[PDB]
Amino acid sequence: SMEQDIFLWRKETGFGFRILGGNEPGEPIYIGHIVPLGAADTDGRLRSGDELISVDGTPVIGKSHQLVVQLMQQAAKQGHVNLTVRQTRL
Repeated sequence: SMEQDIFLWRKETGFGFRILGGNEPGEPIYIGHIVPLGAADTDGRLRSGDELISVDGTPVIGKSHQLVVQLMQQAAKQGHVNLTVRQTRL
């Protein structure tokens, strides 16, 4: 894999992706379910299984999903997000 930045404008339906892991610090955080026809799906770049490493410049590596909860709460509020993910070369 390799690190990629993915900026998404929020839609009325949201960003359209779920998260897995980071249940405790040190447990890796991954992109889970991507909502069909949602913002992430339509953009096309984000994939389930991509490892999340930062949100809007804030590193989430080794951190709790609770930090991501906070970061995505703000991402909702501002109506956009910039995700750094490790992605599979296709």
